[PDB]
Amino acid sequence: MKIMQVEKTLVSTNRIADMGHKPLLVVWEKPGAPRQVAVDAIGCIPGDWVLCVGSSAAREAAGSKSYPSDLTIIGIIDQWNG
Amino acid sequence: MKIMQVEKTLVSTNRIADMGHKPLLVVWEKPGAPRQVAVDAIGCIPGDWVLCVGSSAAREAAGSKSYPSDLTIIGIIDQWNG
Amino acid sequence: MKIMQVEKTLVSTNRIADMGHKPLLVVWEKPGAPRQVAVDAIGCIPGDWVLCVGSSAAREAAGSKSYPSDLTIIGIIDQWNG
Amino acid sequence: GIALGMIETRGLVPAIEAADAMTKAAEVRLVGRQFVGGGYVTVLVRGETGAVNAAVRAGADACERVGDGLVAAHIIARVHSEVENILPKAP
Amino acid sequence: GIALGMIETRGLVPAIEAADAMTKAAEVRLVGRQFVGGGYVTVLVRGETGAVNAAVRAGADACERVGDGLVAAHIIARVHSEVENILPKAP
Amino acid sequence: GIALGMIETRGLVPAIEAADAMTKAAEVRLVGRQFVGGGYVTVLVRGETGAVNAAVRAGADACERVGDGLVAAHIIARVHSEVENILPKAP
Amino acid sequence: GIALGMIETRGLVPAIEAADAMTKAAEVRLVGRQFVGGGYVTVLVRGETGAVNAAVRAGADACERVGDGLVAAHIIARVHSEVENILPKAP
Amino acid sequence: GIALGMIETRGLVPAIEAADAMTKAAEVRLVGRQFVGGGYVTVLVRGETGAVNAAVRAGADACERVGDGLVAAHIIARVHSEVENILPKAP
Amino acid sequence: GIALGMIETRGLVPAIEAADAMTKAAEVRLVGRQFVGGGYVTVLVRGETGAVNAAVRAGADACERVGDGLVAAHIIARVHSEVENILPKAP
Amino acid sequence: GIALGMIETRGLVPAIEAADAMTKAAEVRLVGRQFVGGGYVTVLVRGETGAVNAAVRAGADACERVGDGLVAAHIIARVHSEVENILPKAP
Amino acid sequence: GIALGMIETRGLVPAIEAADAMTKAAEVRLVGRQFVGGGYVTVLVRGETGAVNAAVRAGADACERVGDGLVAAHIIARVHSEVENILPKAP
Amino acid sequence: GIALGMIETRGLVPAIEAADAMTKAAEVRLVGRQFVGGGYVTVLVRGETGAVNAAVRAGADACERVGDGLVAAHIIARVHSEVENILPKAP
Repeated sequence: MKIMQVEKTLVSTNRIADMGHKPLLVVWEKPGAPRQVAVDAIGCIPGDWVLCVGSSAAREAAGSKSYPSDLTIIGIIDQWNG
Repeated sequence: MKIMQVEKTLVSTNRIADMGHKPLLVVWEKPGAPRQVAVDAIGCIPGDWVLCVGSSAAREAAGSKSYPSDLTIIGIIDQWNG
Repeated sequence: MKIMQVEKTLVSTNRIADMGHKPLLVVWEKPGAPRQVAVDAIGCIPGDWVLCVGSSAAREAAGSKSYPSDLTIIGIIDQWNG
Repeated sequence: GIALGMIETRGLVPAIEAADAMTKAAEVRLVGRQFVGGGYVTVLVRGETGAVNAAVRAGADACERVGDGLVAAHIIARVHSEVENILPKAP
Repeated sequence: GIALGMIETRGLVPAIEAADAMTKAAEVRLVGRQFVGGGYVTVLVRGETGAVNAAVRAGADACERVGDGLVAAHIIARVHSEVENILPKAP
Repeated sequence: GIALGMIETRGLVPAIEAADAMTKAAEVRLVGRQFVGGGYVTVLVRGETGAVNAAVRAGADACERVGDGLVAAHIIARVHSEVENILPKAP
Repeated sequence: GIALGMIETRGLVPAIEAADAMTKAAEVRLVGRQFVGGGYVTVLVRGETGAVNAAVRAGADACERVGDGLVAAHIIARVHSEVENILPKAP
Repeated sequence: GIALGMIETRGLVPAIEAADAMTKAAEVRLVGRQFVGGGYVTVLVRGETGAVNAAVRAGADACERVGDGLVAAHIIARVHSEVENILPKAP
Repeated sequence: GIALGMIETRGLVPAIEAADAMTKAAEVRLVGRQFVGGGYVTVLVRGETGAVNAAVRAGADACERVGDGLVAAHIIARVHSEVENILPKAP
Repeated sequence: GIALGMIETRGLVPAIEAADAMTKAAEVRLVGRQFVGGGYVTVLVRGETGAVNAAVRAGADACERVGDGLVAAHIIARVHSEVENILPKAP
Repeated sequence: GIALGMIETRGLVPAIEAADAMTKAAEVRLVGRQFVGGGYVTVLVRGETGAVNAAVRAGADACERVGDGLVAAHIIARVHSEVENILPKAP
Repeated sequence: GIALGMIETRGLVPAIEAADAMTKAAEVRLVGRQFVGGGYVTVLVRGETGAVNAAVRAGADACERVGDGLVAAHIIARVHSEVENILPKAP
């Protein structure tokens, strides 16, 4: 798992129907890092420091084992200060 | 697998319920490397040099095949000197 | 797969019981590269140039499909000269 | 911190294992171990609420299959002073 | 406050949690905890009869499914002095 | 303390008793009670996440067999400001 | 030598015989024996991990059919200092 | 002599009978009796190996049907010094 | 009076009543009472063999249906000195 | 190191395979191969305890299905000098 | 020390491990190891009768489930000189 | 040529015929033949890996139905020096 902070939301109207209704979020490690997109499995707001899992485990963490995901947000760190 | 040393513990109160009760640990390769988070499958303290597996194998190594993990600590190196 | 040469052995007395009795080996691409750890599935000595597989396939190549591995050594290159 | 966590096991090997797991999981401080009698051992730790929740969970699962097992785990967030005057202050 | 209430459980986690429940629920004073031996822990409180009734009810209902449960819970309205000379004045 | 916890029951006796349980169990601040209508009463508390978790656990377990029971108990770690402008700042 | 090994049995004859087996089998140092109560006796040793593994294996296999048997045998590679302040430094 | 022999019984009447039988059977010296806890009593004697073998056999059969019986008998010919530092030197 | 008699029961009411029966029935001298632990109480008397036989018979028959009964009753005609230095000279 | 490890196989192809695997797995030194008689070959290595444990495990599994197989594997951490005077010092 | 003890096993791993067990268990002296042929290995020790009894008991019980087991274990109290001129004086 | 090949049979006719087949089939060098005992004969060859693979395949298939057959045939790519100090440099 890796420690990343979110920046904003991302909306794409035409999507694979398998992705369900779950939201998507834009994350970096730090301002200036290459942005990535994660599946919001809990619910978090910009500026938060979150824990992201990326593997074949992300699919089971976000929905069912057949979800088309490779990065999911699991928790929010109670205090990080990074 | 990779040789990493731990730095401290990490607590997040709201987590996926699938993650169980297992602890989490902050690890780097070396002071100044990008910190990562691992699932403590044995029990280790700061300053230790440990062996970390990250794959689809981390899930089976930490719990069951459905655990939401992508980095697990397996053993502690008896002497490394690195 | 990737071509790496071995450096030495590594011993850790407290391990997950799932890892069985297989040895572990320290490998680099070249002197000065970040050292990694591999499961010795054939048997090789320091200075050898070997072929390493890392994926979900490493588990099946070292034992059974439930082995906790992410880097296995398959063969020894007959002549590499690199 | 002023929050309490307790695990009670039957035996001393599971109690030591649970205490070690508590101290390794989170940022808690160990203040008491005692033999209740008849084979029971109780371990108590103090700290912040979020730390103590995680510490007690990890301790409860590190000693579940060691020895004769565990008997009880429990967390208290706010402690009355009347109860505080029967608690140990050091191990 | 010269009325007495007692709870007896097996283990010390249910006893701490029951004492906490008593002190929070009613205005009663905690005067003693002890180990009878063999795994028995006893907690005693002092107060008015109306406070002690509420405290013992809350404490008895707050330790049933923690650990191995409780053994007894009893209320005495007024006690003799001969018996008073075997009760703890402070823990 | 900017984490939120809600319990919703049917009737007002379970709601008062659940609010009392929350405030005694954890260090959380009571900010609102209201009648949704049709017999629904909702109680909200504010605090740190570790305090709110403990408060909601205690409150949810302290209203199950009183009256008609409870309907829901939910914890929110961090809230949006747009939603914050429909929450009561004081009861 | 900062690794821990513990064996816990019921009775004192198996505890003496297991401690003897440990010390003869590996290079470990005996630091403590105690009575938990109710018939439980615990023996602890300190050493390197490779020595402690061998000592605990020999000791656990040398008390199975003597007396009432053994209850637990556990090995810890590295311990925390907070836990270290509850272990005996000498018997 | 530097050889050790132990009998563990449940109760004290069989333990006294076994100690008496030991001292009457051979040329051994009695160094320790102790209550393990929960009804266990252990008796230890020191001497030469041939004396201690006979003493432990006679003691084991003199207390087999007294009281609640015996739990364990054991003989050690060579004792490690680490183990010697946890043994009694006088009764 | 250098012959020994012992009765061991579970509980202290049968032990007091058996000691009383012994001393009334025969001319034997009470030298010790103790708690082995786990609920065992042992009573010892000293006297001539003819007195000790009668005392132990009366005491064993006078505690069978009081409380939980007795565990053992034993008579020794002559004891060794190595055993004598672990018996109480007075209670 | 002064720790000993042995694997005994029936045949010489499994013995050579096991010796090679031993030397490849850990940091051990090969001191003896010998034909017991009737088809048995024994291989012995010396080193530190942690190295020797791993070496013997890897050797035991590298020759399990070669030839007619293996007969026994064994590890000793501390060797008596009386035994050392019957061991080979070189291959 | 002119009493003899012999253990005979099949294979050399059980023979080394039995000799090690003998020497640690009792004060006996190793005088010989040999290969009878066909897979038989024999170990002999010398000592007093009380030491040899203990050594042979421990050695026989410490080689049962290693390798292919043992074949025989025998104790001789005193030997004839005619036989003594066929035993090894040192290995 | 520092790769190793071994074939082990029972009897010497299959061993001579397998060695002949090996040397005819591939460019490998015969370095040793020996009697393990009990009827086992072992033949070893040295060469490049590509030559040793072919030699061992041919030799293993050219001794199956002669005599009592073969027991093992094994190929080792690279050997350790510690093992190399137990192999014959010439027959």
